[PDB]
Amino acid sequence: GPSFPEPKVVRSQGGLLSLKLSATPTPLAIAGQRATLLTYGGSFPGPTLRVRPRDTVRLTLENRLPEPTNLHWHGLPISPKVDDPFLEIPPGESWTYEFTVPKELAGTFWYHPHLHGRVAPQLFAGLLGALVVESSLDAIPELREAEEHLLVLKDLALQGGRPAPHTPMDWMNGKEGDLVLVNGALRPTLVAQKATLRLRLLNASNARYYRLALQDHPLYLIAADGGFLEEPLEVSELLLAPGERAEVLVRLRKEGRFLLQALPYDRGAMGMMDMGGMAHAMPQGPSRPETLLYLIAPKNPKPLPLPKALSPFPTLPAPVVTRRLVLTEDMMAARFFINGQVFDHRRVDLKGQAQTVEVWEVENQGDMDHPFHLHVHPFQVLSVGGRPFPYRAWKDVVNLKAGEVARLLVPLREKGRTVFHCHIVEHEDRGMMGVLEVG
Amino acid sequence: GPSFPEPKVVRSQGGLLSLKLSATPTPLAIAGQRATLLTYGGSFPGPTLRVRPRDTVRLTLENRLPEPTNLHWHGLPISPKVDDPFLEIPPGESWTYEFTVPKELAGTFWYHPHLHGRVAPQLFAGLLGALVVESSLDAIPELREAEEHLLVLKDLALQGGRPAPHTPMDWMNGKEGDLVLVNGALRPTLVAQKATLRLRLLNASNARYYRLALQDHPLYLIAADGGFLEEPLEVSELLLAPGERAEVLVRLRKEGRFLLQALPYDRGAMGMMDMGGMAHAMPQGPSRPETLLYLIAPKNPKPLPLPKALSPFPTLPAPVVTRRLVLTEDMMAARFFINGQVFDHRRVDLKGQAQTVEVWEVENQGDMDHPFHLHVHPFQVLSVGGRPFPYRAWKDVVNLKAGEVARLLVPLREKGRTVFHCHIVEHEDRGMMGVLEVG
Ligand SMILES: [Cu+2]
Ligand SMILES: [Cu+2]
Ligand SMILES: [Cu+2]
Ligand SMILES: [Cu+2]
Ligand SMILES: [Cu+2]
Ligand SMILES: [Cu+2]
Ligand code: NA
Ligand code: NA
Repeated sequence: GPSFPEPKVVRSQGGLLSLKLSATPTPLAIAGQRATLLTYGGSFPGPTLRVRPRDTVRLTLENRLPEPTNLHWHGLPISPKVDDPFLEIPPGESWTYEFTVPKELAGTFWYHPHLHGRVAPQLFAGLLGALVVESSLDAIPELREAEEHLLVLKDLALQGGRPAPHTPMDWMNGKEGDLVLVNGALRPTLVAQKATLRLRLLNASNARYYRLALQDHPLYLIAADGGFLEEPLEVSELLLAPGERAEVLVRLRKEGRFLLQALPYDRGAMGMMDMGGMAHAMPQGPSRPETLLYLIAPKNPKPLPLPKALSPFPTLPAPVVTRRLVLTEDMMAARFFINGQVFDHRRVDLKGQAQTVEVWEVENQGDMDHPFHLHVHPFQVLSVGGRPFPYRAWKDVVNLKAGEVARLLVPLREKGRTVFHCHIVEHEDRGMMGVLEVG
Repeated sequence: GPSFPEPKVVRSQGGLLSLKLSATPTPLAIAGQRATLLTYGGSFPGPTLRVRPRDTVRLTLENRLPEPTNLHWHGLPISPKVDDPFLEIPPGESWTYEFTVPKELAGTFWYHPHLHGRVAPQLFAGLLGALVVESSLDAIPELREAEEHLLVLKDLALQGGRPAPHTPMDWMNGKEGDLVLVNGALRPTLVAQKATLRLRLLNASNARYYRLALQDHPLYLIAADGGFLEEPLEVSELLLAPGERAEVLVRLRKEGRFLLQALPYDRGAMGMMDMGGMAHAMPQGPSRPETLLYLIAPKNPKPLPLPKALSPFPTLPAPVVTRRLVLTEDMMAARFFINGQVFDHRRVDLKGQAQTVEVWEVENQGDMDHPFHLHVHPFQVLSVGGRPFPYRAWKDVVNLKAGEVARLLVPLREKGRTVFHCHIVEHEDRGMMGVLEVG
């Protein structure tokens, strides 16, 4: 096949993407070994769905797992009656998700399970795939002529030819695996044919962070989780927390081989030590550096000019309420809280008004990084840790280091009951989730 | 003094730059040796004059040379009754140049002799200096916060402690020297204090070309000879022909030492060979690579963002005439022609109308590069060699390789008699010059 593996793409046809997926245990070859994973569509990652605004998506999910499951359409501003975090599809049963892609939307999204208490083992075992919303902006020459690739960043650990089970420490930290894969492949080679690459990046890991840096090159950020920036932003590295997405342009500077690496990053994961008295929790410290892929540049590369502008960010109405959400941890219990409470699906925590704008101040009073995710209602990050964000774009996950406050502008869109939660999915399963009702 | 030598600056005071310079043989230390050069203001290069639009310049030139001389205000769109190419200042005499700096003007200009038949030895001996027109655009943060430096690129050859005399081959080729200097210094070190540098570049050499490249870095072109571009243009290298100027931003990428080099370039200079029968002219081939300066980057450099826009280029009226000027050579005679004729100060070659726009097609039917210069009337280069120019900016010198046609939009500004000529100044002295009269 092609030097660079990417998930098979399913495209809408005549404005309709009608597809039946099965969630199923699937024997496959992965990273040179045979394993049985849980997959959508028989592959890991699942198929990439590629749609345009105003397309109809009709996705029938058949549950062939031994436990109930459902789908979260991560990042899509659609109705929580479709993107329903409380729905359960029993083993052997099917459910059809049907929605229209919003008109004012573009970027890289993804789908994965969201059945409270079961997300972390299901996602870790292989249940996820990407969804791309194509834009009329992709026809501008500076993007159309770039070489486009999707990079699904997801790690894995195998034991006896199956995903390794969760340990107690995994529930506290979030589980990371030793196989650090791109599109399910171990350190693939990307032999570039053009001098400008457009890379869609997805962190679909349970808990692993990717401090991305390409040897000898900057990255040009052009989209965040849920939409384009207003203009490209040059960065020397890009941190992608669990659930985040980004699109970058890479402008290859000379012939040669360049490593794309996940540089060392300390997210506050903890271990246990005994040195006499004891035993106490001790920081694991920074992650070991990983090579994600080998990028081979073409001969005499002459990159395109960057686009001057991308998409103007909407002017938002003045906000009508300020919320404060405080994240805390009980690490030894592996319990995680928002404003002192664990998730209860019967309890509404916040009540807001559709088509108003809110300011959410999310404060991490824990010691671990927590990537905060809100369903249904994309937000504008104003500042994190007191530092203003250097761009305007729609996001739906924001990473908070220990002690940091994020200030978020949140336009409330579709009415209904939805959730917000940590996207270290073990922490969500262990209670770090709350309920928003929009009326 | 400072690690990086630059000419002393004279600034206008209260809207007036009133200065008396003397053109004088001057003993000095240069490149570690003692030599007697011909200088303005006792220095090599002469002092940098720094003015703003609408300033008055009152420059009294005292001629203390043993031959007549004058000044050309290279690149300034002022009256040819001030910038007078036919004026002669006899030895011992003085002349006052007085003019107002045009309102719509910015960039790096320069001054040097323009007495036909004597330019090449006078310029080679050290008579030149820079003139900077400051702009309100220099207050935008992306320029104001850059570290600014002027680089006067000029080579020299010394013999018996004086500039080496011209040989017959020098009159044919244009004279180049073995001492390849920046601001009169041999391979200086620039220890950058900021991560973004703004470098004003001036080729004040008689004939040497500078194929500029900074190790490991692109250059961001922001101004041509006579004004800003509309937006920065990224280039991997920049060819600066005799008389050309440019301004570039340099965005230092990492700590370290980076060479600024004049890479090998073949301008078509000729030598003589005898291999049996013979003797015939033979190409000299490309220049040897030269190191111009050592650039030391600061610790943890974080360059500013580039400016998004610089100056919009004026919309010009539709042209009313097309001219064709053909350059040819008689190399063994060291004679050079425009449309088959050598310069005659009594003969008007072109007659144009003030405030109209002309298209000039300048065609190099020789084998050497010829950098074509027009006094008084800056032009827009549309294309050279059939390739469209990638930016809009005012220029006053355009380099033509063998066979190439340059297409130039030339708005005629001040009335009066002026000249156009090759800026390999030996070729001008040997006849490659003509007369334009604007009425
Ligand atoms: Cu998600
Ligand atoms: Cu968390
Ligand atoms: Cu969720
Ligand atoms: Cu000149
Ligand atoms: Cu010439
Ligand atoms: Cu001239
Ligand atoms: Na299947
Ligand atoms: Na003097």
